[PDB]
Amino acid sequence: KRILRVTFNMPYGPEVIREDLDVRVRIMKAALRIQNRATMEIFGLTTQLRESLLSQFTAWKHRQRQVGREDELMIKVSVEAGYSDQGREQVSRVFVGEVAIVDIISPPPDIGIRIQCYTRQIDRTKTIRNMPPANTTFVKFVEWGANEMGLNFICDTSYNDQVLKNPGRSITVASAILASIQDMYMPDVAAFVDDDILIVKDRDKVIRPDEVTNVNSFVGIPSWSEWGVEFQCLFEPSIRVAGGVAVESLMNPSVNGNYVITALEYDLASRDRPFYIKVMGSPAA
Amino acid sequence: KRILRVTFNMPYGPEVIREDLDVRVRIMKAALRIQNRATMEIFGLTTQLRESLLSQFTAWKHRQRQVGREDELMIKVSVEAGYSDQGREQVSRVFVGEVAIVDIISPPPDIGIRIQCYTRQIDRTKTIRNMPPANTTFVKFVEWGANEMGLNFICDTSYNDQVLKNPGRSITVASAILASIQDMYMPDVAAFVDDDILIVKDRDKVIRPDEVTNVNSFVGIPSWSEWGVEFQCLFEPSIRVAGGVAVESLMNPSVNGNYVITALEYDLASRDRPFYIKVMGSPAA
Amino acid sequence: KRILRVTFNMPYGPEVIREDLDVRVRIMKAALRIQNRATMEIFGLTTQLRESLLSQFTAWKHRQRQVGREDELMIKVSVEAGYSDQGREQVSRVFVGEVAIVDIISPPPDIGIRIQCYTRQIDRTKTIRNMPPANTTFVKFVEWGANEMGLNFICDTSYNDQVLKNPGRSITVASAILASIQDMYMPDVAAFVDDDILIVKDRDKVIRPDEVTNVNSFVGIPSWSEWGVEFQCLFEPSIRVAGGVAVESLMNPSVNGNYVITALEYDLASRDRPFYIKVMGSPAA
Amino acid sequence: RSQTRISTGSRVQTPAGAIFTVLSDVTIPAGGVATIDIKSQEYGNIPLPVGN
Amino acid sequence: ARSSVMRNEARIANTINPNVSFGTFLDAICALMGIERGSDLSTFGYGVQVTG
Amino acid sequence: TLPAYNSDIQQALKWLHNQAPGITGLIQRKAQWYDRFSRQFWANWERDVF
Amino acid sequence: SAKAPDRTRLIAALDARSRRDALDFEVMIPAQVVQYDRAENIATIQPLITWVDTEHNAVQRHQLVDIPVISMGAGGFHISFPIQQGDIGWIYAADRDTSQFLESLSMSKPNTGRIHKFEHGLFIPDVFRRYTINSEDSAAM
Amino acid sequence: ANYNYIVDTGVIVADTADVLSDVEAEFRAALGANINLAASTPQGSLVAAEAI
Amino acid sequence: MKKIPLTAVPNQAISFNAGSSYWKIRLYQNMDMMNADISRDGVIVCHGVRCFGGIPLLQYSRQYRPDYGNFVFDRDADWTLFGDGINLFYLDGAEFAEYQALATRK
Amino acid sequence: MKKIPLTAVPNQAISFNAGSSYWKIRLYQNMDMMNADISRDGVIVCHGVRCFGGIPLLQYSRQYRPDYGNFVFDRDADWTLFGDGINLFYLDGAEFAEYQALATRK
Amino acid sequence: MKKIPLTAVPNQAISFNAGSSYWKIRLYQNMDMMNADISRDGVIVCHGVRCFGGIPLLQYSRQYRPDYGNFVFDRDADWTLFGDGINLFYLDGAEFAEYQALATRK
Amino acid sequence: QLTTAIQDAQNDSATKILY
Amino acid sequence: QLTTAIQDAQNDSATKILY
Amino acid sequence: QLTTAIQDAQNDSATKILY
Repeated sequence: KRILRVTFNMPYGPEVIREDLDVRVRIMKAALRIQNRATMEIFGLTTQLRESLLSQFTAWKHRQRQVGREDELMIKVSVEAGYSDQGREQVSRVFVGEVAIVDIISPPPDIGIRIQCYTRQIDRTKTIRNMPPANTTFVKFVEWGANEMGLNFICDTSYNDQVLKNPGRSITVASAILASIQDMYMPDVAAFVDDDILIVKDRDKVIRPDEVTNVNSFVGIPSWSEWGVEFQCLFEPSIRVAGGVAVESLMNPSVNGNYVITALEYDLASRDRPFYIKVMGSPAA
Repeated sequence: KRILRVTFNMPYGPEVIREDLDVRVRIMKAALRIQNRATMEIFGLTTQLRESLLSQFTAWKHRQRQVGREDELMIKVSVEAGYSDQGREQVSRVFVGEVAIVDIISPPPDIGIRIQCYTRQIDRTKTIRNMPPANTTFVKFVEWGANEMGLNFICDTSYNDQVLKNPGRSITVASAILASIQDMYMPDVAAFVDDDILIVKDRDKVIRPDEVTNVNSFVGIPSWSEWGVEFQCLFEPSIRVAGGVAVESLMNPSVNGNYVITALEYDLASRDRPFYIKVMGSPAA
Repeated sequence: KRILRVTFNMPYGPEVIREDLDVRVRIMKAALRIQNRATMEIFGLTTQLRESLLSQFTAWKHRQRQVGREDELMIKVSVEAGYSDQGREQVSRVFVGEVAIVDIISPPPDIGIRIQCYTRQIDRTKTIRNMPPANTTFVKFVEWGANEMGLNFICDTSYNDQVLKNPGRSITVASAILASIQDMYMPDVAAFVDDDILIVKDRDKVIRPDEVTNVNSFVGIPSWSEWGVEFQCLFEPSIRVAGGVAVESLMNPSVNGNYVITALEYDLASRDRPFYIKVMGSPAA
Repeated sequence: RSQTRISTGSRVQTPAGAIFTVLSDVTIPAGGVATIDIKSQEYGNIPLPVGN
Repeated sequence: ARSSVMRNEARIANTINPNVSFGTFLDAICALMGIERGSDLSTFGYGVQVTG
Repeated sequence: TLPAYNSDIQQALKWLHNQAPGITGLIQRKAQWYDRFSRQFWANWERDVF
Repeated sequence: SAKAPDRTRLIAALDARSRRDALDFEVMIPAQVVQYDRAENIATIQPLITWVDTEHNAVQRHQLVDIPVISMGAGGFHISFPIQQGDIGWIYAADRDTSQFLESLSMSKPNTGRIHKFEHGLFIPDVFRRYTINSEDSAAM
Repeated sequence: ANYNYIVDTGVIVADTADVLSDVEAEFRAALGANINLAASTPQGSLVAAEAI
Repeated sequence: MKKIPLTAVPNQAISFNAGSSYWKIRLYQNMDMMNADISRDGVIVCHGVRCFGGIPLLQYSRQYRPDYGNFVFDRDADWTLFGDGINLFYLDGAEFAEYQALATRK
Repeated sequence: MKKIPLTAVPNQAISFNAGSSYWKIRLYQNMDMMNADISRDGVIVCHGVRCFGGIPLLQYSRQYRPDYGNFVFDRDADWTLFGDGINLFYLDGAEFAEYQALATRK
Repeated sequence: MKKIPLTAVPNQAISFNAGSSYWKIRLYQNMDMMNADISRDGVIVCHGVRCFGGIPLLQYSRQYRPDYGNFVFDRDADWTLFGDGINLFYLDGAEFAEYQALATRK
Repeated sequence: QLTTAIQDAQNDSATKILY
Repeated sequence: QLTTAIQDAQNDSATKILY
Repeated sequence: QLTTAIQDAQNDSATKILY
């Protein structure tokens, strides 16, 4: 009994699209600069709901007009998925971001929309309000970037106490901040934004070491990869990105060990078979 | 009765490939610097027709030989499509361009070629014969580019009387002229080439205000999009690129209004179901 | 009776995977700077074989560790394909390269791996041990590049006696050598690496005038292209890259002639229908 | 002149101070401003009264 | 509707005589006597330029 | 050009209004007025132009 | 900053990617000096070419600090000018981070991965037309 | 309603589909927003008369 | 001298690029005659031009210099014989001036 | 002078970009009248404004000033006749000033 | 005041970002009481804190110092009434100081 | 999918600053 | 079909090799 | 398919020097 909700944020309020409507969310997240994506195929829309949603989702009013100083320029939508049995719920949060693309995939008799949301699509920000530090340490540049983007930060790396001269004075917008933080020191320590938290950590270290996820049931088989172990699983509302995993396989006994998560491929369909999440993991140090 | 013709231009003359042969033309046009594309799969070619066409289509005689000073270097082919009933024809023109690629997709017993043409594939032109202006206005640079390319021009923009110091003396060939005109002033005013007419205008303005196309019948449903309205229709020989459209929908009442065209996707199959044109449109100002 | 072998090279030795297991090798070689690639789908792997192979294939021990000074950093694998009837074999060599990526395509009850091998993936070389010539001719720079890469060379071109100033002092690694030899003089003379032999020749010349391959049997039809003749064939263990072909067709009588090879499309499936090689060829001079 | 002093500007006292500047401070052309400070560690400290 | 019809008919009947006509209607009265409408052009030439 | 033009005003009188007073009366009087104020007007105005 | 028929053909996204990758490729622009000291030859610099947004507004670039200033010297025979705040010139960009090279003046690694940014570069002074040449010195250095 | 079919560049005459739609809409606004303008009805007969 | 394709329908509108201009003629059957609405480059040039054989459409000099051209019917306009029997021809400036010179001495 | 598209439902909210501003009017049946809540550019201008024919919605100066426009009902508001019979029109600064000048001598 | 939601289970562990810190509270039924193990930013702060109504979980100063907050049970903890009837609330620094000042003069 | 990849490619090339 | 898009991301090659 | 081409594009951009 999968329970999947797509919650928009609109001037009227939140209009939650439940799992009764045919919905299909393909989220793909990674420990990269690039904004994590979520494609949303939603069918069964009424005329009123289509008017209330698609008309608000637009790329105008910031190009041929002005109507922009803060948020409400583009609609922010979150995704809450999970399971529910015996009356209890498991609705976690799996994506927060603003819509960028909107098309239609299925014509009548089932008018189904397909939107494309991206995390931190508010690169329509205020062109960097506070100037970046002139000479400062890496953790301090990270703190400035987090404060500029408005997100709380988790910075855990061994490169924090390294000074930089002009760390990002060429930055043009807030989104480019993450690009700069990713650009400097990129063999291991890659920074990203997971939902509302900006994470800057080494690629071989776990963000929350006490939050290891012991994994014993898999769909298919936990197989090797040129980096670590890769495996698909049924939706567990406790697996984030950059988290620690404690794979204990049966089919492949050599893949057992502790791994950190680098990528994540959510594929959630209320009215269809795919309700999986795919994990790319690398050896954890 | 759909009537679709592919008319080549070769030294012998025009050899019209009619709709009796299995022809499938996918044309994709847009208001960009990019050359609009036409992929046409033609089956039922005789040996003689294959030798008369494919042998002429080549990328040699301009790389390992000379045989070149003007046209006849590459075969220019036009596409004329439409409907016909009660004896009256509706054959308009939907593409003019030179072939670039030749292949076969379907092996025997149906030897069917697949050839790829782009508009203005004469980019290996006379390496800019007339020098670009030293200091001039945008309209006059556009006129110089149109004169160099040999195409008549439609320049309708509010940036015409803006002087440019030094407009495009880094241009190497005739094709890069369009890329340059596109490069300067590119929030809205994007220049393109439709058939043999070079259009330079603002993106929110129509080439011919008196030539709005009232649309009432669609295939599927006219849906919203990021910019404007997107919709598919049966082939109407009155819809061009960047033309004005007057969408009047039934399923979606909110998409009614006047739109300009940005992208066009012709898919014409004489002996198959797809005979539609897909229109991307944005609000018209 | 197709006979296909995938022969790895590991510390234990060569572990040949025969054609009894479901194997599917898709190779694409060409006369460019890019490394020719082979995708390998192998099913029916036992637990011990998976442990022996996938654990050896890794991208670690050279980024978060050291364990590298020479080969054995990554496993080198060759491919020997051919036919066999009446007791005689025809096993040639069709690919030699090192793995880079490993994934799983088919979940249980058939755990099937899919590895990705690239030719000359040992670019993790001694960062150019020997300095390039300061001033030198093209042939001698090619000889230096071949010596640095450790491969024997075939330099047959009309540009050999042309001097260069600083021929590749920005080169960082061994792989960039081929990119540089390709970069200079790129109207015709494109250098490439076929297996363990570095070939630098004009595009319209055959490496081997005496090794022309008379072809009379084709799968489908020998067709024209924008460059030359394109045709598919059953696996013949005598067709290399840049070799000479003597096409003698029946369906298309005017494609007959002598051609040189530019590309190659091996698709070998022991337990499936596709066992063909596709040849792109251009007119030979 | 016309300098913006840096957030968490590090300064060390002679007993290994390691003090960060709290406020985002921009100086003045006159040649003197005031900064708030916080010690790198939660420990008890007593800085020297002279600029170090 | 009838007032509009009478007004339009009165305008068209009045256009036959000048001083109450306008474009493409007084045009007709001029063309009756061959008074030519007098086309649109412009042209200069024979200029000189002092330069470097 | 050639294939007739009708334009009879009374064309808007169906078979239903065969014995009707009203609809028939209104259409007949409207036709008489449009005749007197268009066809007669243009006839005597062309006589004027002559 | 985008166009509607992008996201339809692959080459549309590809050339948009090329444009955005070449827009961040900082090489050289005119610039002005806000601070300078002749003892260390490093100057705080404000670039003189604005960024422009969608609404057609100029957002001023950020001041760049500790940019080395050229001196055109060899064998110790350098040339100096009274670099004061307000003079204009041209600022360049380094292929890699030269912050670690600046303090050492020797063979050093790039401190960070920032490639082709105006954060690290030079400033060559240039007076442009702001001078007067006597008629007696027509053909004369 | 009737616009100005006289204008200055000669008489601009529209098609009978357009004039019939105009008279239909005018009758609809005058008599009732949901009156049936069928050609067999008295109102439809009046509309057709005012369209000819 | 360019022949303009026609279609045997009562009312039609043809738009084309001829003589470095974007012409659009709407030909309609008005009672027992034909009239044409001519618009060049979007801006409308004339309304209700009664169509005759040999007689120029743009009748007034302001509508046809500098060398804008003109449209001529070979015969009196009749949409029943359009395409097969009655053709409309476009003349550029020089050819229309020569036609004027020939037709003004008859 | 722009009519606003309305729907014949009792309580609704319509938001639109008119007069270089982002207006939003929520119309609801309150007892036996219509009330309207008006919000411009996010901030809420007024709540519970009675809807009357001819009387402007934004009554006080502090709201329709400056040149922001106003909204006028042709007749007394009634959601049953919305879209057919009763319309709401938007006036910019000049049009509303002229409406005020006319309406103050009545 | 931030209401931490609870699930009617004997043993559970809730991890959340509250008050600029990464808290993790493991609540478990121990004998006839509830105990809680609280960790902040990964490191463990306290184990086996006996949970009582109104009375803060982090009891001594260095754990809720500075302005880190504290957790308060409105009633005596009981997992059978978790979510409906009993809730756990988080207070930031100033609010916990105000609560302490209120509760020290009762 | 081709279309989703194309749209993702288009996304990261849109910031406010035209040039 | 990604093959047509591949064939389209090759047209950017004029007579200038510049080289 | 296209994932193979994606993997190829990624492998192109791996060399032995970080900068």
